Amino acid sequence: SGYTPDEKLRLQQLRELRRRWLKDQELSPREPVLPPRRVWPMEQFWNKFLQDGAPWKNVIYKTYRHSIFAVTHVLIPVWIIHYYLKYHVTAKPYTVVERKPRIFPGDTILETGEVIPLMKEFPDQHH
Amino acid sequence: APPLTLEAIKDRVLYVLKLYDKIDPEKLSVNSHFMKDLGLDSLDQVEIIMAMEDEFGFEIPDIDAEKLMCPQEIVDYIADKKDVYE
Amino acid sequence: KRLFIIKPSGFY
Amino acid sequence: AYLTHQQKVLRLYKRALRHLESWCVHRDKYRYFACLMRARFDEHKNEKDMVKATQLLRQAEEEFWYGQHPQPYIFPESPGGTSYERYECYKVPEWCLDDWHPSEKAMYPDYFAKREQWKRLRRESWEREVKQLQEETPPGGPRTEALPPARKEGDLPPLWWHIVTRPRERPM
Amino acid sequence: HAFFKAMLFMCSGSIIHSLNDEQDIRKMGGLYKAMPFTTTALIIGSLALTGMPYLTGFYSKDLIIEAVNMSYTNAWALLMTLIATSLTAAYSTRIIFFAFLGKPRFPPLV
Amino acid sequence: MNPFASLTLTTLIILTIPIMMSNSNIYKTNLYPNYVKTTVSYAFTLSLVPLLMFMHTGQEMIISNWHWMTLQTVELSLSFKMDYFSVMFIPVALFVTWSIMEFSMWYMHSDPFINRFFKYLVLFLITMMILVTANNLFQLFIGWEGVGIMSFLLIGWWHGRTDANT
Amino acid sequence: EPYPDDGMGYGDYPKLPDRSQQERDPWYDWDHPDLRLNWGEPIHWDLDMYIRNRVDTSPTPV
Amino acid sequence: GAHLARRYLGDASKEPDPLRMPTFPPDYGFPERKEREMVATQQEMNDAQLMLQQRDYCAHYLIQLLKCKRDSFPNFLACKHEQHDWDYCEHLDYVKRMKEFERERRLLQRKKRREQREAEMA
Amino acid sequence: MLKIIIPTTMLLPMTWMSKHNMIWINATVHSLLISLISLSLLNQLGENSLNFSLTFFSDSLSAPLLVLTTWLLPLMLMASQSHLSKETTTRKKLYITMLILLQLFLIMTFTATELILFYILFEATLVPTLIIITRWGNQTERLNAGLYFLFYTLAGSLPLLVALVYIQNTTGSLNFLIIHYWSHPLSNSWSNIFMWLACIMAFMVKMPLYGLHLWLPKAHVEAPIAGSMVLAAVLLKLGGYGMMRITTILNPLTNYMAYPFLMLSMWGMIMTSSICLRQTDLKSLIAYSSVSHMALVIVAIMIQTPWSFMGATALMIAHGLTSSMLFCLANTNYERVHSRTMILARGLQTLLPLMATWWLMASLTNLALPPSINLIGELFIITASFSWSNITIILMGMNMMITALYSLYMLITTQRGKYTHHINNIKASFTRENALMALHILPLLLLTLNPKMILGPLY
Amino acid sequence: SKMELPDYKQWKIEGTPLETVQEKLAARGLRDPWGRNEAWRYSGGFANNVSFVGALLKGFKWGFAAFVVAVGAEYYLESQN
Amino acid sequence: SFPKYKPSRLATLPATLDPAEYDISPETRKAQAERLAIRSRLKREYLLQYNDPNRLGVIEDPALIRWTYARSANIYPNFRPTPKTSLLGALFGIGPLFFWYYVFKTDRDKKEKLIQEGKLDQTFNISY
Amino acid sequence: AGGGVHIEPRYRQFPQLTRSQLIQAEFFSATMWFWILWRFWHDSDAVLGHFPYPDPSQWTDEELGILPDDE
Repeated sequence: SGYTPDEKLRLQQLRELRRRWLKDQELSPREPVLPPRRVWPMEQFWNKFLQDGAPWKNVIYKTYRHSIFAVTHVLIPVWIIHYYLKYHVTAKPYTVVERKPRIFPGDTILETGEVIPLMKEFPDQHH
Repeated sequence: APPLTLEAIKDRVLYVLKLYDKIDPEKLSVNSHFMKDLGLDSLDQVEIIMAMEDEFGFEIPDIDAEKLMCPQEIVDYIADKKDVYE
Repeated sequence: KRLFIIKPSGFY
Repeated sequence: AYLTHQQKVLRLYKRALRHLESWCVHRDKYRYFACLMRARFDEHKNEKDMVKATQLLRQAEEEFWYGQHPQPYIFPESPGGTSYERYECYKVPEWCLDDWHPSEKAMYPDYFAKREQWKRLRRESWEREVKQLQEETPPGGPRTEALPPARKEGDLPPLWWHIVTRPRERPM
Repeated sequence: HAFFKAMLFMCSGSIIHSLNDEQDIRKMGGLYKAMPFTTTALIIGSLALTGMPYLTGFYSKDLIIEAVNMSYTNAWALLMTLIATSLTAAYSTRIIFFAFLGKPRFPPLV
Repeated sequence: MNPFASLTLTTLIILTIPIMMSNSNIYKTNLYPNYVKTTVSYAFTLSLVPLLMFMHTGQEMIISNWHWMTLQTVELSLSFKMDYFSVMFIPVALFVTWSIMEFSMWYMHSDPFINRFFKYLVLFLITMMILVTANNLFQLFIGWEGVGIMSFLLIGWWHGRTDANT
Repeated sequence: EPYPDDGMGYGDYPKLPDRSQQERDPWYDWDHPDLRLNWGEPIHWDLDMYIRNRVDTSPTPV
Repeated sequence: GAHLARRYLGDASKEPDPLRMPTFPPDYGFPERKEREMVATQQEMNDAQLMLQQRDYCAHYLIQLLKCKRDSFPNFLACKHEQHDWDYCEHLDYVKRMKEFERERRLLQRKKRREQREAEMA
Repeated sequence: MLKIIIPTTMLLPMTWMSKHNMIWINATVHSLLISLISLSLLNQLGENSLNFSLTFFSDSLSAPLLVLTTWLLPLMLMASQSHLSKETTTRKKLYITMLILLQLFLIMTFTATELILFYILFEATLVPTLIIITRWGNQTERLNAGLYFLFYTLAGSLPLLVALVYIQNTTGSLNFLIIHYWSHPLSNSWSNIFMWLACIMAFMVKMPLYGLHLWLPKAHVEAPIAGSMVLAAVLLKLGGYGMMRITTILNPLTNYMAYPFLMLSMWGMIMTSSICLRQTDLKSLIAYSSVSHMALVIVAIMIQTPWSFMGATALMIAHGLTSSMLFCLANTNYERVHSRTMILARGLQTLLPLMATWWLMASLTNLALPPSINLIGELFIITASFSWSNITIILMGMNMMITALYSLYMLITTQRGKYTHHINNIKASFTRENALMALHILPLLLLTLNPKMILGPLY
Repeated sequence: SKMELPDYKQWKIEGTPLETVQEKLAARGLRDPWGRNEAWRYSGGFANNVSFVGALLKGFKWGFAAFVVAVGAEYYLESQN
Repeated sequence: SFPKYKPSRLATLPATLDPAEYDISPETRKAQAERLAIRSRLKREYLLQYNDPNRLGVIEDPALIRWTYARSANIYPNFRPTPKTSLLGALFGIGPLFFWYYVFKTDRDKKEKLIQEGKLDQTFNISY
Repeated sequence: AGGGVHIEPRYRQFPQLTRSQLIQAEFFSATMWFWILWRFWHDSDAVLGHFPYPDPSQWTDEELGILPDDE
């Protein structure tokens, strides 16, 4: 039939307490207080250059980011992998074995220089 | 997603009620008892609760819904469940 | 509005 | 302890309407068949003796079980929904704040001052609410899981701490 | 299949996010115009799934049906794969009809 | 030697770099999801060259770089099969997960552990690449089971929910 | 009601209805909300098999 | 197709068995029966690395198509005459298989006819 | 072996002569130093064994076990010093003395060139182990656990003593090398059948064989954490090592004498994996999982193939590390909630994140996820069993399925879900506990890079 | 912001399927009292949706126009040959 | 009516289909009230310890300890060798062992017979 | 609300739309339809088949090797 007076009173008291608790969960402007940190020279050039963030500065910031990423994530790893394969892995037999290229009639072999003979004359089916 | 204020809950609760043909909009109040002031029965109250559930997109359990005899108790319930303090 | 998030100690 | 006849009729009304809504989908069709269903419930609204009213309820429940939607619509955050109990992995209890390192706390001075205020509140009010529970619980112990409001100025409703300080629905 | 299936799941996720984690198609509806790009994407993805000619799914799935019809196969398996080919169009229709066509069935706070 | 082998390997190695970096400093900041999405896009772009070489002449190879152990007469080595299936599936999967990561940067934006979510996505991608390029059954099993456990951890992403764990 | 005394070692442990935890009321305020258990109340002998991660006995439409 | 109904819900002894046909000698009623000619040599098929199932009687068109595909890269649109030549050769091969199936059926029906007429008189 | 044995012996005077508060520091430092020295035993030869003296030798089977023992001692010391913080100085020194005595006995057991010396050293391990369990265990059930462990082991071991002295009287030697080089085929008679049973049953009950295993749950559960660590990690392996040594005189009798044991272990791995699915005690579940892995080791030793022996060696090493890790992980929660009941403390990942990560690693290793050495051992044994009979793949696949189920079930129930509301004493993980898990897990994964170090002498 | 809700006085079932439902019910004596709660779902920019074939044919007119231009351009290129 | 729902062990009878919910006697009402009173007493006892500011640790639960004791340590004190227990022990302990022994022994005898006559090919089986 | 309020939520009304989303959806649906039309114009054979299906019944017994029933 609805709340009893006791239920209504206790609910409103718990409601007041809960609303005070939830308001108390809000952070202050100072909060959170951060501890001191150091800035490296590589990023020290960016708080003096990218402090404006101009469209021509955004392009160069993305260029620096992308070039550093490219060298450190593509060029150095590909260097190490190419070195590894070229001078260690392929220094042992059958490590890298490549399926030989298909050879067709007419073809000229690079190594020897021979010309593959052309196929015999087709029986000449006409569409 | 936008937050929920006490005034928004009260406004939408009254909104749904004003679109119920069994309630008089010019007599509807946040303190109007659905049974006494508005003359409804508890089947109308069940329908009012389902309208609130569809309006706010969540379910009010039947043990708790049967006690919401007033629009103000409805907004209080939604505010408690949604942790709105305003 | 920012709220305090309750989490366990991450320090250790 | 138990559900009254009115309560059971109302629960069935709500459940049958929701499964009707799951079947109908479109709002006009649901409105039409919902008014028809309400007419069905209004047919025996004033029944003299409760024996045949209870028999009507039994028949209605058997019909509901036969005709229920195998997958009714479920509100996402309600039990059985797709977002049901999705946010338990973020609901850290409030006692974990005490085990924070002193350097974690120093980032939040105002919050932990307010927390000390709440802790002092809880510590102070505890004894006079155990007292009220003793003075209100009849011999033999409690008969219902209900709890009293605070009855005099300055007191807090007993066993309020974990209700008032419970984790938010979207904590982290 | 990778392309249009992943894209279809992202379209579903776009709908779900826009509808406050609602995932029931019964509470969807009218999103053809409210989500124009999600609609275009989902329609194209479902057309690719159902083997619409010269879309991505046409260059594998259509040839697959051609090969299964032409092979020395279990007759029942052939019939079942053809019937399932009808049913995939059926469930793409279900998705489009309930999520995008018709009238809004989601809560009023758009 | 032939750029095909180096490029096919480098496509796989670049995937693992954000995993090693997942404890340095970027993993604690909000730039980690974009970082891993960017390495996935770069890995996709790199993997096109093996695809193009196969498209031109059908370049295929098996690479056995590292010997792991010999069991009497059975030699178990890290062997990658860079055949049509591998060099065609790798670009497709990398493209799809590139799109998925960009999508997750919006869909999972409010997830408090979005960095760990993206890390799990990269881990699954790495295990699937191992599965796909494996030239022997043990390596394939490694990919298989790593894929399975990544699926376990990502299905039960919201671990406070009973149905997700189930 | 105890289990029947048939030499299987049940003793006096109560034989509760063989109902899964998924069949418990989800809208009630359990002391253990996930397990749907209340403190001090008798635990079914088969609790670790009837948890919601496991065997479900729930009534079905068909 | 209609052959499936004719064999299953009919007389299968009048219909060819796809596993066992041809069961009539290829020179029966086929005087001057000419053996099919191969163009592509086994070695040419080997170094073209044709898939074994691709090494059929039309494989020279396949080899021409493969060579032109390699020599047209990256123009994946060119080399379209070659694909049609290979496809038409394969189509002619398939009509040959249909012809063999129909010859099998029209010889089985005639076998039944001949034995039936012989048994008619005695 | 004296450059290993004597430093270990020197741990006792150093422990007893050190300050009251330098006990753990000194013992940990110098046991880690001894473990560093033991690594040089991994330099093995392809054909011969490392035959130092007339009384000690080392090969690829015993060197990883020696390294495991010397490594386990410091981890023991880190695990113990928490629950023994309130103890007296003399009693802490006595506990350390027991651990040192156990390590010294194990070191000499794994290198003894003679079978009777191996017997005495392997029996000597009972005394400090029993003392640890019964004196420093927590519950009243530690006494019955001690009695079970003692008398199961001794009922196994005494017939082995009789068989060993009979073999010495008839063959003239119990020297391992002489026993191998002068090997006689074992005829089919009741005399030889019972000689086989006497030679095998002690190692059978030690592993333990399913049906002879009822001491292990009691002992591994009731023991203090260091006791559980050693019991699961090195003491079970005494049965496998001894069985590998002594099966060289049991052929071809092992061809048909192994059938009851093969059946027992193949079905009991299923049985005990299923038991884990229903264990309500976390430590008991971890104890019961040891029975299944040891059943796999039993099968591998009983089928007598190079691949089976390689797999059994790798599996013993991997199980030692993983089971000790799991016991330590359970003990960290026990020291917080003072209970071993598994569903008591749930949802721990949102309170102890890095400890949840350690739990996930331990579960994954117990899963035998490739390419871990757990998986290497299990897979090698499975392949050898498949060769032995193809039908073995049904049971072993069932077992790996059930193992996955119970491992991930333990992970989910302890770490996932919602935290327990009334448990408000889950303090943050100490540096010591995290270091304990890290020192369990890091060498396990590093072994994947050099798997031949644990593949035994048949590699 | 404040999110001022629209005036509820505008919601009417007239001209929607809700009015058809109301007409059906009144013939039986019943009456739908929540009709104005659904009225927004049939009004404004939601008051017109496409059919299934129309939905599938999104962009067909412009695609066809582009196709015609392309076909004519290819015919001119052929004339250049 | 409508087609009946038949309850099962794994798909039980729903409460709304249970006839006992519709024939409620006054003594049933008193039983329900007593159940509510027991539940409220347990709830109050738990909530008093739970909300105590000066409690640290775990609220020990006698029901949990009783459950864990009954499942481990109370079983053998209350086990009796009866025809049911003995039949079940023989069937589940000894039955699978001899079943698997028969299966494996038959398989290996067939294998060995094949090997003796060389009817089993092992052309590339050099790893065992 | 907060930061990023480009699309202000509406109550019981059709949502606010931007030109870019409508233009892109229209362009890409038009692109799919143009691709289908252009490919159908150039590759009708992929839908209708390239070569006629022969009719076995029209084959002469001499072209098929079926002798009259008296040989």
